[PDB]
Amino acid sequence: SEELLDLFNRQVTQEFTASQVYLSASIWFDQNDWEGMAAYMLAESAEEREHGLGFVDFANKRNIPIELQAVPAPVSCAEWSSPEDVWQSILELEQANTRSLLNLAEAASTCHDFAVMAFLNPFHLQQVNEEDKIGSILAKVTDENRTPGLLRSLDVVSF
Amino acid sequence: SEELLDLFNRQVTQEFTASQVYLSASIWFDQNDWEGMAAYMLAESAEEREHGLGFVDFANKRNIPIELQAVPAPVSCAEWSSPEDVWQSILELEQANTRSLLNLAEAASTCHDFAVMAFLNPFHLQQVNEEDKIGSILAKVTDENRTPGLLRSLDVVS
Amino acid sequence: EELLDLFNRQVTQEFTASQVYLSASIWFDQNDWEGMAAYMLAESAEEREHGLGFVDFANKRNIPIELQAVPAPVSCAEWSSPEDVWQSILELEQANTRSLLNLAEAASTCHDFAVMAFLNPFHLQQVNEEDKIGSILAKVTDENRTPGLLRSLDV
Amino acid sequence: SEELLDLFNRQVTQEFTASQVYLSASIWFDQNDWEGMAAYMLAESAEEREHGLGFVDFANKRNIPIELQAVPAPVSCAEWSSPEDVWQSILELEQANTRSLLNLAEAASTCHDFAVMAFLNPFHLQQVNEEDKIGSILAKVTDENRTPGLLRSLDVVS
Amino acid sequence: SEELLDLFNRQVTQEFTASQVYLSASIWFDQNDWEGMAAYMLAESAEEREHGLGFVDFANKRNIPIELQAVPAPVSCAEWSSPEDVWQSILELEQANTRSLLNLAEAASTCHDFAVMAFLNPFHLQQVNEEDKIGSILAKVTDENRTPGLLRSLDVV
Amino acid sequence: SEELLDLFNRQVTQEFTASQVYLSASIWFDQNDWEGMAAYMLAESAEEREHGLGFVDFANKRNIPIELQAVPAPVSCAEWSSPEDVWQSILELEQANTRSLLNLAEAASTCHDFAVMAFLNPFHLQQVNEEDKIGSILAKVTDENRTPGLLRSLDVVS
Ligand SMILES: [Zn+2]
Ligand SMILES: [Zn+2]
Ligand SMILES: [Zn+2]
Ligand SMILES: [Zn+2]
Ligand SMILES: [Zn+2]
Ligand SMILES: [Zn+2]
Ligand SMILES: [Zn+2]
Ligand SMILES: [Zn+2]
Ligand SMILES: [Zn+2]
Ligand SMILES: [Zn+2]
Ligand SMILES: [Zn+2]
Ligand SMILES: [Zn+2]
Ligand SMILES: [Zn+2]
Ligand SMILES: [Zn+2]
Ligand SMILES: [Zn+2]
Ligand SMILES: [Zn+2]
Ligand SMILES: [Zn+2]
Ligand SMILES: [Zn+2]
Ligand SMILES: [Zn+2]
Ligand SMILES: [Zn+2]
Ligand SMILES: [Zn+2]
Repeated sequence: SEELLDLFNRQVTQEFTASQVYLSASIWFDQNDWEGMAAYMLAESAEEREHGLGFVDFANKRNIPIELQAVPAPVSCAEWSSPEDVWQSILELEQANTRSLLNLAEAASTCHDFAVMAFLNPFHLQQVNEEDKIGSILAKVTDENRTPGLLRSLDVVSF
Repeated sequence: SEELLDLFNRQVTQEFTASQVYLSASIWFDQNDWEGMAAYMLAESAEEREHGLGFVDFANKRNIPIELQAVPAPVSCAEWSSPEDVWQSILELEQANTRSLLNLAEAASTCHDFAVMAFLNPFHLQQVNEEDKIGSILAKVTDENRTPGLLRSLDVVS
Repeated sequence: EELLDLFNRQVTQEFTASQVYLSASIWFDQNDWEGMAAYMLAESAEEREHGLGFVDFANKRNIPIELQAVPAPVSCAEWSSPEDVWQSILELEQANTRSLLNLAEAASTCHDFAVMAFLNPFHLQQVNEEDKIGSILAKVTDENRTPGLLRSLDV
Repeated sequence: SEELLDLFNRQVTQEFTASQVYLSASIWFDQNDWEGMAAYMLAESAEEREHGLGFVDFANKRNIPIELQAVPAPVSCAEWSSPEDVWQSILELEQANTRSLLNLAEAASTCHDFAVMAFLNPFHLQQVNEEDKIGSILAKVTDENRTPGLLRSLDVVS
Repeated sequence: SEELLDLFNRQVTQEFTASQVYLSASIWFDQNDWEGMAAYMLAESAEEREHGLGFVDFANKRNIPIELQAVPAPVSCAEWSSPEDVWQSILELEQANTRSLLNLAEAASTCHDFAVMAFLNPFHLQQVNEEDKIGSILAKVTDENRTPGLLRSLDVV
Repeated sequence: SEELLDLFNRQVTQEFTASQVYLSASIWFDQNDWEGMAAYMLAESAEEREHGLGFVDFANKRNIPIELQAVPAPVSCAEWSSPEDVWQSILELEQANTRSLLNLAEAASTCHDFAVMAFLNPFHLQQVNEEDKIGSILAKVTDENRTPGLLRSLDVVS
């Protein structure tokens, strides 16, 4: 059925888009001397690409034809002015990855596609851990940034 | 030297664009049961991604501002009907990557940007190896494909 | 020949920079920034190795070297905080980058491909050092906004 | 003496001429994307040069004056249009290296030069092994080349 | 251009010519019982051949057509009489090959051939180290040969 | 007090001055193809700089203000024309540095500065060893330089 095929392709695009947006965050961090937060975003960019590639591989195995779409330019970088803005956009990015996965799971449930649902399970649990972790980092950032220089003092350690 | 900063940015785009094209080739091979050619392309896709990241890292160190551009949808895949069409497209892709590196070096030379020229030196030599390698694979593919089934034999001898 | 002049001058620049890093190490130590002082001391040794590297290449290439005086560092009398020191160190490295580029430009006019090849790893090294220094100065300047917080990070 | 000193010098030229012909073959193979055959010819070029050096070293010990001659430009490479042509020329090169050693041994025998004859023994036996190996490769080449693409699938293997 | 391709092809001939001239030096040293110097020249003959093979390999990768030329017979050897004569010819051989590399780089530079320039960099630096090493052996040889027999000491390396 | 703190400050200049003059000797030897003597001088150059840095470190610890002075250009190198000239200058350099440490210890002695005197003890014993070592190399050099070529054939050994 075509909607499942459509949503499956859209997931690939969403993971590669997340990959670029994480890469954009690394660059912002780096240009602004937050080497540790830049390292973390770089590692996450590589991880989102791996998610994308796992969907491509599953799709190839299951005969779901994939046609790669444009990966848009990240644009939030234009307006980030502190680490708190960057981490807030990364949280929103991950909340969007979770919504597209839940959409995909909903369509497969409708279609009684037990294999796609089994395939998605570890991704549902990984988004739980990912949102939890970003939420935690954002809480620390917005707390420590209430004292000048304190946040920097902790890029240096943690990350 | 706005020209240099522009060519440096576009170089990131070209490496990430090549990564996507290699990924599209890996998908087309996979869908047509060329698993060995698919893993080869998938490896090259990750490697093009690493090149781009290496440009980004250098640009960050040298205060060359990077803004990531869209990576366009690959479109050669619509038209491939055999492994030879894919490998031909990958050859032309690398020849465009080579051209683009050489343009960027020309711009660096003109600016006397010696750091940029030194940074590019190993990429120039890498392109020489990459085109040679593809050229040789395309020669073998084009020869073996003259007998039905024989090319299939050598996907597996990989 | 401007190329020989400049090559012999690069030796002096490296040893000059070695002494400026040693001066920074002294100011840090005297003001109880041991971490920062350790760091400048290791960079002082490193500049000296760059100078020895130019002397060795020149000897091999028959570029006559005559050692000049190594000028006294002048910036230390003015430094009042770690920000002043790291700022002067950034300028010192910028000056050295400029001087390696002018050397490479003379070598390029003369078609001296060997000297150009010899300089390549130095050009790339300067890019990494200016980046590292810029990044440390950024942290210093941010952390110094809260009394005593910078100390937390030397240590 | 005379005849023996001249032939011993000529043998040095012959080994190094052979080294260069093998190198010409490696280049032709490489330019036409036969990497495995190319590697084999490169490995043989180095080994011919070693034979050459072995003669020089023996001559030096036995006070035979060596004057190094021009090593001629390889010319068969102008004519090669497939792998079979290259292997054929290599087989004929080795049959002439064999002739040259046998002629040397002949002059040594006449002069009753037992040390020279002892020195050449392993080379005569090595020529037997070389002509046999090349004959056998040329047989396989000319058999595989009867199906388009098949030869290529076996540069890749062997 | 014609020129850059002619020069690359010739550079192979240059490295193989240097290989034979080092072989000719080893032979002269061996015939004159300078075993240590003979072994040095023999190892340098192999290395020049490796340089030539390095150019051939690059040329194949880069589609620069190579046709091997004759490697001329070594000439200096007929007139060497003492180790100083040999070392001086070897220095001159190395100086010539440095000029031949700089001329190739210049041709590559005119054509904006960045790949050939990059490929050449380690060879330019290698020449600097070779000329230096030979110049220094030659200074020692011409100093020790002032006392009869003493230079036999350099040889027992 | 003033005189002691000044002499301590200027001991740093004397060590760094000695470092540069060793470096200059290493350059003269290298330029004249005495690589063995050049390596020896280079290593002593690094050692004189470590002695300087030992003074700086102790001064930092004992709150003796250090103001780094110009390190003078070495000038003996303009008149050196044989290895014996270089080694004789190096000997005078070390005798000068010994006198310079003894004066420092004498000022510390008048000041009852037991810490400085303890700090200096191993430097005094090091100067003894260095003078003896250089005296000994100089005697060998002067003796061997009586026969042309002979000194050369001992840079090579050592
Ligand atoms: Zn960075
Ligand atoms: Zn993650
Ligand atoms: Zn994901
Ligand atoms: Zn994610
Ligand atoms: Zn598959
Ligand atoms: Zn690759
Ligand atoms: Zn690339
Ligand atoms: Zn590529
Ligand atoms: Zn201290
Ligand atoms: Zn430096
Ligand atoms: Zn530096
Ligand atoms: Zn090849
Ligand atoms: Zn063989
Ligand atoms: Zn042979
Ligand atoms: Zn043979
Ligand atoms: Zn011998
Ligand atoms: Zn060479
Ligand atoms: Zn050479
Ligand atoms: Zn030297
Ligand atoms: Zn000392
Ligand atoms: Zn001393």
